[PDB]
Amino acid sequence: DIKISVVVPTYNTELEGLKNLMASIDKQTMNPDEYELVFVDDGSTTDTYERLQEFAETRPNMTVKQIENSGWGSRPRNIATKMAKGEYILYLDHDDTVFPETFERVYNFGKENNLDVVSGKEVRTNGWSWGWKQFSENNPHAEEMGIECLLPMTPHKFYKREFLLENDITFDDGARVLWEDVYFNSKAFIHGAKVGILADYPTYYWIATGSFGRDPHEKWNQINKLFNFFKDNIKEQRDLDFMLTHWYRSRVLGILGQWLLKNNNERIDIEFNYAKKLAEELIPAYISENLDKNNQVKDYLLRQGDLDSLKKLAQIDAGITALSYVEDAYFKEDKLFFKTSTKMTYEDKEDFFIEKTADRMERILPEEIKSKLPKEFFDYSDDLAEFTYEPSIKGRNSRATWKIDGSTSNVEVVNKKANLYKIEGEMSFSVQINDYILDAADKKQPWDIATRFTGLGYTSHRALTIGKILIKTALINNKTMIVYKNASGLISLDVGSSVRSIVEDSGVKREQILIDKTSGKVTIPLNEIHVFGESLIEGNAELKPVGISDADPINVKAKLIGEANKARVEVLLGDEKLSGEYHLVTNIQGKKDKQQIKITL
Amino acid sequence: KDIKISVVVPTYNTELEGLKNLMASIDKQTMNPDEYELVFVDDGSTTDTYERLQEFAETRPNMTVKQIENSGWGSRPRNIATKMAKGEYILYLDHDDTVFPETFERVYNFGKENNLDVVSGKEVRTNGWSWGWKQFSENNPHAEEMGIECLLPMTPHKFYKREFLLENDITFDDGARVLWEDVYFNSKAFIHGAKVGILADYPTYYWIATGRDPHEKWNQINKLFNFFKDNIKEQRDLDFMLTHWYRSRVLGILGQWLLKNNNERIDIEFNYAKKLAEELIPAYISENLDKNNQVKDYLLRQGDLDSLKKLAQIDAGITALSYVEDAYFKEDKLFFKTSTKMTYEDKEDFFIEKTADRMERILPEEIKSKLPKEFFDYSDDLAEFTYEPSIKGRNSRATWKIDGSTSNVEVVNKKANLYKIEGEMSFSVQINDYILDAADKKQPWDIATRFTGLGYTSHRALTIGKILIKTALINNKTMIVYKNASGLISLDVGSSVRSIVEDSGVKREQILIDKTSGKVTIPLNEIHVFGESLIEGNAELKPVGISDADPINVKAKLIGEANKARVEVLLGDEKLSGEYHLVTNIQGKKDKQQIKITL
Ligand SMILES: Cc1cn([C@H]2C[C@H](O)[C@@H](COP(=O)(O)OP(=O)(O)O[C@H]3O[C@@H](C)[C@H](O)[C@@H](O)[C@H]3O)O2)c(=O)[nH]c1=O
Ligand SMILES: Cc1cn([C@H]2C[C@H](O)[C@@H](COP(=O)(O)OP(=O)(O)O[C@H]3O[C@@H](C)[C@H](O)[C@@H](O)[C@H]3O)O2)c(=O)[nH]c1=O
Ligand SMILES: [Cl-]
Ligand SMILES: [Mg+2]
Ligand SMILES: [Mg+2]
Ligand SMILES: [Mg+2]
Repeated sequence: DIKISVVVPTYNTELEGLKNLMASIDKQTMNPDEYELVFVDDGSTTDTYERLQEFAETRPNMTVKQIENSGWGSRPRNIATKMAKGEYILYLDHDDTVFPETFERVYNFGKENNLDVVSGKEVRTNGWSWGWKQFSENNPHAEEMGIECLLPMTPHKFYKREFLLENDITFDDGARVLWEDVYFNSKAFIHGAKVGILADYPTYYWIATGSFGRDPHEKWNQINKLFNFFKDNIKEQRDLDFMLTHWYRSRVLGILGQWLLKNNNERIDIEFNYAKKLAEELIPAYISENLDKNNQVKDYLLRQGDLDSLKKLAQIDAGITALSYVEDAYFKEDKLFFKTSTKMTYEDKEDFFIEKTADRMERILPEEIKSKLPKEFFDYSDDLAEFTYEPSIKGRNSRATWKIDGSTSNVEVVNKKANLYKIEGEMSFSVQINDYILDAADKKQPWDIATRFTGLGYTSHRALTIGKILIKTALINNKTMIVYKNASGLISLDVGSSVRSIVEDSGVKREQILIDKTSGKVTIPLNEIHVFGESLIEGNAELKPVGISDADPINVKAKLIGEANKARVEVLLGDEKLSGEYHLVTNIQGKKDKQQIKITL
Repeated sequence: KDIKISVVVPTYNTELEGLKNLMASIDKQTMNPDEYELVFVDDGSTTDTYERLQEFAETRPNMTVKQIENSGWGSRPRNIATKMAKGEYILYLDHDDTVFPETFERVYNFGKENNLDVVSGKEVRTNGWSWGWKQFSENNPHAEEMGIECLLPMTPHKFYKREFLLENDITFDDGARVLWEDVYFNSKAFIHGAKVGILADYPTYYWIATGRDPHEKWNQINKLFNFFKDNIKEQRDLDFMLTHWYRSRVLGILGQWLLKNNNERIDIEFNYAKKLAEELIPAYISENLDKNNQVKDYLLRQGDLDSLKKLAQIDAGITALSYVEDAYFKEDKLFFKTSTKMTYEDKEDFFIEKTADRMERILPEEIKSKLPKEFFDYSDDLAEFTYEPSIKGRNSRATWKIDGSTSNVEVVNKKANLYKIEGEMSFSVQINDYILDAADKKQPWDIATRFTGLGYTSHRALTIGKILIKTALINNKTMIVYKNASGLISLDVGSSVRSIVEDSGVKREQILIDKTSGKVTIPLNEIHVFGESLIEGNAELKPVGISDADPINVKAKLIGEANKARVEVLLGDEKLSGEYHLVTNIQGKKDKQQIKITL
């Protein structure tokens, strides 16, 4: 009885990525006799198929099959699905990895709620978020929210196999199309799939590694295809209007902003006319009535054919952002506290302004463009209460991103001079690092802090920064922690000495080093460090006689102790016979200090 | 004819291309060549520098070339060239520098009219936003009345009355370990009563930037301070040199220098600095200093290196970057409104803190208790802020203060008892103020701002975040203020970088083609037109459709009148029919408007 079948379409697969894929399957906590691997090679011209069979030699649950080159992964995915026999199917691409507890957590969640689709938290290499809104909390009855529950609509979810077969849900083979996973997930929801969102554990790592669509005529052929599919197949009004709104905003209106400043005039004219024709033919007017002000402006000028005004608006909007600065950062008890501030600016320089005229707060525009727009489309008066300001964290090893919960933030619209108003935010939050340590590997990792600011239609998710020097250490319940300004001026948090030495960053009270030569113990107290709870981290140290340049290191035991709000390194000389002056270098958790410690024995 | 100027150049393995540029800068001098002489002394070059100098000497009757045995530096060849010179004034020109075209005439006339022993002419350096910001601000033919400060910066690149140097036996030190020999040279000129003039309105000398032992360094520093104390007689002059050099070279290692050096060199130089302060620097000197330097003086004498290192980490990154709040052309000038604020690395605000009626430097308690209360109390310094604009010619490297600005600096309660420092400024650029040589008419100009307060000095390029491109045609000057690729404010005049047609845009539907005269008129879209302007150019035509177009060059013309600008293109002997590509080329800059016209 197989719980999970992993479908992997391969073609000229990079072997190192394939090794990492197979490794992440083997590390699954689930019993290997409870899942199967179904590999279908899509006519790889390299030696991937022979390597795939080689992997299957020592794995009885792995099936490999060769097919004539299909061109994409839709054909091999369908073939593997028909020959799969597991209760749930994960479509895993040949260059991605799975987290070690995914199979168990996803299946238990799925079986307990009789789900047809488990949308588990997906992780990407780049960016400060992925599925920020959808992966916010676990939802076993996610389909009640509508078709939005399946976003982001990647195929890297777990689908009940019997549900796919029963409604004949397959990938578009013999049809090269764009966003085939949008089609796939839409058909699943159209057929009434019971959807569950598993948000408290990263399940899939979609890795960035580095042709179809590039061409503007092919791209807008696929876009007309996607929108017609929405209009022809989605029968729920709420679901149809969400998909129309979401894809009109992101892919159609999405070229009428900064995209205009990064393309040549030939491509702009070609894609602008496609967008105007698609808006008129497929997008009802009520769709834009529920868009933000700046998108309503873009939709109005698009349907007027006013590309020149859109190009001008893009120059005006170029650079609007919200960067956060650290106002204060310190450890308290078992947590790290932050106070941050931000304000809307151009490129983190001069303030971004809105302007008050009579009883309206208006976007600042030249008179030439305001006279072409409906009065309400540049009146922000009703949107001044919709700002959000939140902190987030990202593990530099795992690439997993999380919102930091419990934050307190406020955003004010402030009159700076005359009738000009700026937008200022202040926030305070704390990090409890255990909230984000889910696999053992997470305990030794650098973490990078960011902030997410939204308002007036703009989204700015950027790394937290600070100007002044910042290095602060903590020893909290056996966790070495170092918050610091990194080389890019951004805020990082080393936990477990993955990048920095806590002894080096804390300093040493060299005049307070104690040598008990009868007990053979050298006590090295740490200078500046926040100590909470009891800690004992075992490590080692190295002694070298001063002067003897090429002397062998004398390896000895050492342990970083946190006790009664103070920290120290105890070095144990053991059975070594020592006389004279020695260089002492501590090695806690793989990081050596640079404190130039010398002791006389 | 009397020799007005002797140019003293000590050469040693001179870089050939710079030697050519040096020769050219002297040949281009507006002074008649029979009124100056070139006195070159080669310090035993291992390259063929002496051979090249003689190839110059063949075609130059006023050029003297001599080779001595290597002395290790330019001091001895300078002194030898000085005692064999015949001119009234001597300039010490290094073998890798150049002189501006009108320097000899302006300097000599200024020195001869005012009977000056030393003419300190405005010097220009490759890097930085100022040089001699204070001293080179105004012309002063009686500058020695202000004291020995009138000769700062004390480079040797001034003009000295030859007989004055010879009468007082003023020479450069040529010893085994020579450092700051120009400081001694200039100081000696002042001690012997030199009449000094500052020529500030014309760049005279380009000091070009081209491609360590702590024990020796502090030996030289002790030598320099002892020279000050033993030879300077006027107390005002002695106090100035002691203050200036104590601040810059002794206390000057007690800030950010501590973060750029290893602990061994720090301990050597700190102990040297502490001995020098104790032995040579009287206590009243530091009473003349700003609060932060009084902290440094106090902790130095206390031997408290650890507090100084911690203060350096607290101070690191303090700056004041200016943002453009408004920029526009009005009449014949370009106007700016800017804002600034003291920050750490243009991020979070720099703060001071109010306790009782004191405005205190924010410091850890451990340091505050080790310091006299007055030294971290900014209360009496909160109106000592300066905030002014400057400009730099990117080709000449010359920097100037922009005059006429209005500014205001405020100490603002941000929250609680924390106060930030905010400035605002209005100024305008009259580009005529800075065009002195013909080359200056076609040049990119870079704008900067100078902020000082609480001990800090921040002179940084003006910046803007939003896209800024504005063009103007003002009395035959094409002017484009723009956010350059580094995000800083630049002013291109004469089309040295950008095309004013491309940045102004063209009203494609107002193009007027006239077959009778063959005059294609292309009006410009957005541009500030003031006065009348007429600039010659040319255009290129290509049949739209033909692969290798084999272009047709025709004469074009950019014109401005009645607050309007247009480009008139003349095809003359026309041989054209159908759609034809047209791109203009004004002042070597061609637009990218993709103009198509069908004739
Ligand atoms: C080119 C090609 C790929 N494939 C397989 C390899 C992978 O497992 C899978 C996807 O290719 P990758 O390089 O991993 O893609 P990718 O890393 O860019 O990932 C994404 O690409 C988007 C375009 C898809 O819509 C998404 O579903 C997702 O797969 O297709 C074949 O089977 N045959 C082929 O001929
Ligand atoms: C090395 C050497 C140089 N010289 C000459 C070459 C130059 O004309 C002159 C100055 O050297 P430059 O390479 O131009 O250095 P430089 O470009 O660093 O110039 C400066 O150097 C500082 C140390 C001085 O204090 C300054 O007054 C200034 O001269 O010395 C000799 O005559 N003999 C030598 O052995
Ligand atoms: Cl530039
Ligand atoms: Mg992939
Ligand atoms: Mg030089
Ligand atoms: Mg800033």
